[PDB]
Formats: sequence, C-alpha cells, structure tokens
Amino acid sequence: MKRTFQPSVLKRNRSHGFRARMATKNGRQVLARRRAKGRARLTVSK
Amino acid sequence: RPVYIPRPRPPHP
Amino acid sequence: NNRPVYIPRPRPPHPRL
Amino acid sequence: PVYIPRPRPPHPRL
Amino acid sequence: MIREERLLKVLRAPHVSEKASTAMEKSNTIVLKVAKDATKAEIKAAVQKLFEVEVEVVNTLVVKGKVKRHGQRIGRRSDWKKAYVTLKEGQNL
Amino acid sequence: MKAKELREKSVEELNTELLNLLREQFNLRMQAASGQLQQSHLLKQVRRDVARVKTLLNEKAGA
RNA sequence: UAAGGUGAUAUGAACCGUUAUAACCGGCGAUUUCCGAAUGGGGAAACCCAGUGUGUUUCGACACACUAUCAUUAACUGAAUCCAUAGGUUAAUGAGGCGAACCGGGGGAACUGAAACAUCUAAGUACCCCGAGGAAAAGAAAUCAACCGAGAUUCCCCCAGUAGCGGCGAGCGAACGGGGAGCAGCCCAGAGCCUGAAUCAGUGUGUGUGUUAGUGGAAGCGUCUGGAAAGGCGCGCGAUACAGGGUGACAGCCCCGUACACAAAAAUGCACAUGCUGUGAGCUCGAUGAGUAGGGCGGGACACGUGGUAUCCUGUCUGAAUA
RNA sequence: AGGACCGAACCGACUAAUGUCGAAAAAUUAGCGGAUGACUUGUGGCUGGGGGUGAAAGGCCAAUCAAACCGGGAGAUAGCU
RNA sequence: CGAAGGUGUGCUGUGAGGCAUGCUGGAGGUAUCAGAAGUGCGAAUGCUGACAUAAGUAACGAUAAAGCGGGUGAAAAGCCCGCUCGCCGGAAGACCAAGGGUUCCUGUCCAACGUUAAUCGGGGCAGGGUGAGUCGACCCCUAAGGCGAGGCCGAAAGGCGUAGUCGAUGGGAAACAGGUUAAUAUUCCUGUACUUGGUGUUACUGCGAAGGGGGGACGGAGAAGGCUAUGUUGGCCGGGCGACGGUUGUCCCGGUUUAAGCGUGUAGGCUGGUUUUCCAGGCAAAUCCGGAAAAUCAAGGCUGAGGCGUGAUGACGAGGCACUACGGUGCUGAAGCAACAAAUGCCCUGCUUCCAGGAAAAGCCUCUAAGCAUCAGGUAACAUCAAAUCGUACCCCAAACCG
Repeated sequence: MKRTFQPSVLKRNRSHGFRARMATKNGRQVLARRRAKGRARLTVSK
Repeated sequence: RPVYIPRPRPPHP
Repeated sequence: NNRPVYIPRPRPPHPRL
Repeated sequence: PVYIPRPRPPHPRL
Repeated sequence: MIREERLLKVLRAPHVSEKASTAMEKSNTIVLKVAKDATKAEIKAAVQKLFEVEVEVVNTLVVKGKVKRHGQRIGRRSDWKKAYVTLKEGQNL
Repeated sequence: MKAKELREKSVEELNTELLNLLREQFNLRMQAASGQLQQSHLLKQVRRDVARVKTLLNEKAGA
C-alpha cells in the first residue's frame, strides 16, 4: 500500500523551502506570519 | 540539532 | 483523554426500508 | 566531571 | 598578511585513542584536531612551522557531533575536523 | 597591564601580539588538551591580553 | 560604586581583588563570523563560484577594497540618415526591507435581516492592495443664514429617532441653531520704489530644566509562650519617613526602602539669549487660475433608493461669461 | 512482421474462503487477466477549487470531493432538539 | 496554650443552614450593618482529569522447528560457545540510489522500552569510529521547465516574455590488485599506473573569438558470427584408505587464482584515396566545410571485442608448525595447466529490415575577422609544482525508509 507521503529532500526544499517562500509576496506573508507567532522553524530547513 | 548536509556518497557498484 | 482520528463509519450500510 | 541532576522517580538504576 | 597568526589558530588539539596510537607507531602519522575550515594547505603549513617537522600529505575528515539526552533535555555536540598528517622518515613528536 | 603598552610604537605592538599568540596561547592550548596543564586560569588571562593589544592596534592604525 | 568577585541550571577545579585599573552599574568608543532587502553572479537560506584594483614568506599562494537594480543630476561616448536623437560607460545623491494599532486613497463580499425573496439591509463592514506620519486627513467660503446676522478646519454634548428617505416594508437618518475643547492665518499666477525689513529652516556658543550611574536618610529594650518571635505583658523613642518588600509566627524603631536634602567627566530632548548661512519685510499700480463652470447620456456620494430632486464627483460626447 | 499465441519478472484485480474491537483505515491464501505494447517504471517538471484533469465513473485532485484543505467574515442563521 | 481546609460526634431552626467540640492541619480568618456578583449543578450522546466494569477474559502479529551439553549469572527455553535438526537460496544472500541520521564498534547497567523472562538488544550511560588528484558531489554544458535587465500588458497586487541566467533524471579528464582495524578503505599501507592545469628550460613555429564547419549525435524489432564472465571434466599438486560388508584403485577429499596500465594488432564494421584549378554558398573573411572540373593509383584510412607478451623469478595459495588474555597471532608454503560447454554481458551508439522517422549544448578537432607579428601565443621534449572544498559509519524488499 503506497502511502501519500513519499519523502524527497529536493522536492521538499524546492516546494516549501525558504527561497521558495521569498519568491512570491504570498510566501513572504507566510514567513511574516510565522515570525509574528514566534515559531522556531520558519520553514522546512534541510 | 538539524543536520543540513545530505551529500551523496555512491560506492562504485 | 484524546479524541480518535480515523473516525470510521461505525453504522453499517444496510437500510431497512 | 559533569554535574548530574536529580532524575524522575523511574530513573535508570544509576 | 595574517598568515602567521592564522597558522597559530588552525591547530586546536591532538587526538588520543587506540586508532591514533596504532597509526603513529605503524604509519608514522599524527592525528590532531583542527578548526572547522582548516584547509589542507593551512594544516600542512602549520605543522611544518609550529612543530618544526617535515610532512608528506594531510588527510582531513569532519566528525558530526553526537546527539545526547542530558537530564530532561536533548542536546547536540559541535562538529569538529580531525586531520591525519603523515610525517616523513624523520619524526619528532 | 592596560596603559603600560599604550605608549609603545606599532612595531612593538605587533611583536608582542605575535608572541602572545605564539607562546602562552598555542602552547597553553596543547598543554590543556594533553592534560598537563593544572593552572587553567592562564588560558582566559592570555586571551584577554590578546584582545587588549588588538584594541590598541585599531585605535592606533588608521583612525 | 566597591570588599568582594569569575551569569544561571550547578556544585567543583584553577584564580583575581580588599583603598583602589577585582567585580558590578552608566555615557562615549572598538570588535561585530555566516544567512536574511542581501546588494559581485548563482542557489535547495545560513552554501557554491568569480572579475577588477591595491600590498606581500618557495612561481607556489596569501590580505584588504570594490563590483546589484531602479530614479534624478553631470561628464564622456554614440546608431539606422548630415546634424540630432535613441542607446552605452563612468561619478555623485536618494530609494529598496521590516513593524501591533491608529490615518488617507484604489478595489470590495456573503452570511444575515426583511419571519420567503429580487429593490433594500448587512455595508462601504470583513478582506486584498498602495502611500505617509507621529499623528494623518481636512482647513482659510464661488460657506451658512435670513433679509437680523456669524465668519478656517477638526473633536465632544444637544438639537434628535425630530425633518426626511424607504417593496413608505424591514430599516436608514440629517441640517439649521445652541453649549464646550482649541484658535492662525498666508503664498504664487508681476512689475516698480525701498532692499536682511519681521517671521522661518540648517549649523556654533551660553543659562535653566529633564533623561542615561548614584549618595545620605530618623528612632527598642526586658520578661512569658514557643523550633524560631515581628506575638502577649511592661515601660520608651522617631515621624515633612507606619507607602511597600524581606527577615525562623503579625516589625514605624533588624535589613532594603520610604518622606526629605543632594549628585554628572561624557552624550542627550525641551524653553530662551547671542552669531553665520539660505528664501524672504513695507508701499503704489495691475493681475486674479478654460476644455474649466454648465449641459446631454451612464453611474456613484450626500439621511435623501430618480422621485417634483437641489448640491458634489466622475466614464463618454459637448461647452460659456470672465467681473 | 504482429495493439499475434503460451508463460515468469513486472502491471492489474474476475471468483472463493479467511479476516471485520483484523497482521492490514481493502490485506492474506488458492486460482485468475495482460505480459513488444493504446505497455510498464525511476527522476524532474506543468495544469489550483466553480478551477484542474478525466478512453467519462460525477471518477480523481495528500486515507477527506455533486465543488479539496487552512485562516478569516463568525458567537453566520436555526419558528428545531 | 493552634486560623482556613479536611474528618467525626453532639445540640439547634417549618427550610436552605447555624452553633460547640475530638483528631489531622499548619497560618491565616472575620462579627454586626450595608455594597457589588464569574453567587449555588445530577443530567446538556456537556468539557478536563482520576478511577471502575467486562477480566485476570480475548490476544501475545504468518503453522520455517527445534533438541541437548557446557559457560556466564542472584536467576537461562530465548544471551555466548559446541554438536545435531529445520527454513530461504532470481533470496529470507551480497550491493547501492532515494529516505533515515549514529541505529555502526567497544565497555558497562536492566528502571522504562522489547506484546513473556532477559545476564541479551536497533534500550540507558560513557568512550571510540567516516582519511580520495582518479568514487560521487562541487564544477563546464544543456532538456522539460523556472526566473527574467530593458520591453509589452494590466485598477493596485501583478501577467507574459527578449537578451541573459538557473535547471540531471542526460553529455564532459584520469586506478587497479593484494594486505590491514573491534568498527573506514578502489580513501590507509605495499606494488605497479594514469589524467588535467601553472611555472621554468631547449628546438621550431604565425597566433588569435560569443564567428564558420566537423564531431559530440541518439528509434523499434530481428538474426548470425566472434568472444568473455562463468561452469563441468581430465591432468597436476597435497592429504586419505577409513568405527556396519567392500575399497591402493578407471577410488575419495581440497586446491589448481592473479587486475588496471603498457606493447602488438586480430574476428568484425565503415568509407575509395592522393594532387591541382576554380566557385555570387556557410548573415564579414577563410588554407576549413560544401560544390564543379580535370591527372593519378587502386589501395589507403578510421573503428574494433577477445587473444597473446609485459605487469608478475611479485602477490595469493590447500596444508603444515609454534603460542593462545584460549577470541586469535606469528612462521612456512607444493601445483597453479589443458579440453569442452557457454550467456540476457562485450565487439554492437554495429549489421539487416520496418514506419510511428527516432534530444540539446559544451568538452574535443579544425578555419579565419578585429589585434599583434624583435613580442605575445602555439606545437614538441624534460624538470618542478598544484588538483582545493563537501559526502565517506550503519540500515537500505527492512525491526533503521513510507504505513
């Protein structure tokens, strides 16, 4: 039974990585929101 | 804590 | 203590019409 | 020489 | 020019262990700790000057710090770099 | 040990820094690692001395 | 300031200092790795790879600095055609990003209410976007009023759930006028006479005050109970200090404080006086904002849903008079 | 030569039994279909919610689909329990 | 010489309550009269925690299977050693990539974790362990695609896209054998090699691009030939002749292995070479490519597995001998050939056929423009230097990845 999550570091970084968020303004707002909440992990860091 | 160096080490087949 | 997650349909699909 | 704090009552047999 | 002071900081400490001892007595090589960057050229120059010995080749590797479970908390040790330095037929230390 | 070396010329300041880094900083570090050093307070004292000399060099050279 | 200290979990080891550079606190400085607007190029953020210019142990190889984009300005170059322009290079100035609310503008719901629902309501609300400030916006009548008069804007209490609007349903809802807070008026569309002539902005000096370390700061003892008294009992003293906190049970008089009186080498905000820089006083004459006002068509805003609908704004087509 | 034939790997799931607080939020055992092709598979891309994609079932779009998920309008409304 | 709270007892009021007190408790409580409420819980398939019930019941996760002796230990069916038995053997073995992130090795401990015990462990604690010019990443080049200076478009945000710049799942230089650690090795050691650049010396020489040309450079299916990996047998070498009959014999057991590189050039495949002259073609030029003419020979050139020599009178090697912290260490070491069979692997990105007609760019070779030709630069030989940085443990059809 193949499950939904099939890990891949390259796909994870290129999809939800820090640079991916900064590319668009919506991603920048995502980072801004999580800085405000004080989350330790801003994004998925390798 | 977080390790950030998953470099490839392919031993010759 | 903690609510379950799967929450399958416990009722059996057999309508008595 | 490392200080050892008091562990939980089910601590390892140290 | 800060080469002299740079060479005085690349070397951190010698490494003591069973592998270190057997390597010294057999291969005439010293294993020691270096800075995180510590390029092979810098290590070679530092050993030549500070220890006043002749060296043949240097091999370096990076050791990842272990994850330790101290008290109620989880911690990690710092990564460090150790270098194997192969001395020539003339050895001092 | 702060104003004693304030009036020396830049040439001596570089010289004293080199011997501070050379001896009592590298040698002490090797001694401590090998376990032959019992007076560990020298390490911090030497490190602060190196900082003092560097502070003088910056306020001497250039600005 | 100082006889104590080397931050905490957290003891230890090795040491510093005790009359002054131990430590601690404050001002001003120095250092300030890498990522991030990231800005030399790239990139899977904390990584990879460079060019040019300055100085150096074995050529080896090193150290530092610069090198993003956009807007404006200046210089030098520069096409299709002579000139020219576009374009290119160089140097300087400014911006970039982040931040809880408040402010102005550009867009803009639905649920819901109407006991259904479409006009309407919810509501110019939520939300998205842009820009700036410590506040912003608005602001010196082509305004009201009533033929008696008031004179910028803004905010609060009345007027008033009033007049009106409205499938005249649900609902929406003023103004005039009055009482308060605070008050300040100017400049260009232009010439002449007189030209620092007041008021402003930027840089020095001096006074006062405040912030950033701090200093002194009064006065209680004996017995009883008790593990221990600050409690009970008896007799005292301070108070411009019984505000608080701590101390082996409840302390004005044990400690830190408190009222009160003082303190600043250095950096700073505020109110004044005195210098410099730059625009700029006062009088006479003239001028006095045109694709605009207004109008047709379609919408929006004013409580006011096109109704008998004034007034304002605008997409489209037209279009005056000028005292 | 062949969307040719038989048949393993590989892909799929026609029948039966077991299992339904299971070993497993669809599996196991015994049979079964395709198996040089309109095949299958690794890695990396593109299409985003009244939209995508669909040899078309209202199928699939992170175990959720006749309109995904998260936050907000929002304490929607509820003549009902 | 004992507050609140807790827990009993005795009185008291038509009631919600009140009063006194025993024991625990250990420092707060509050009359009366007024004031304000997060002011009273048994239910909402209410929310949170704790604890019952079923119940010491079902179950203990593939019906591949265990038995015994010894050791350690407080304790042994599960751990270690030994002898048997059974299971997988296109795997349930050995390798990786992805993904995990110290699970690897040693010492020590058994609380929790392990569906039981546990001395054991992927558990706890401590220490140790990952060595590269040649592997890979990095790096040079590019596909789908992403971003995108100017630019076009759009109420704002922003959309698209040129030059460019990113993007491996692809192309691009180079190492093999043996030995060694408790744990790393194509990385360490021994032996024998190879590749790309800088500098210097010597002898020649025109060098010179984002520009031109070549090359890189490519489909499906099918068949034969030559091979090798590998296997079997014979020979050779060493050992054995044997607890139940026979077995010195055409009998039994084990071994009979050796790389990259360098030299030679084969089976096979492809193509006709050489010289001269000319041409508005290759966005400019060209000695290069393309095209047109002639003379000449009939061969040349390119590619190419395997084999054969050297590598190597080296290494490895059954077995034997000497000590064992009795796990293992050291020393020594014979033969090391031939025949047959044979691949899905190599020659072969080949050849023969078929329609669906089967990437790009760089590295490399080659020709020139601008520019310089006493230079610089290029070619050939020798010497020297450099090849950085990062991954290297372990699992990887699984107890370590996704469930």
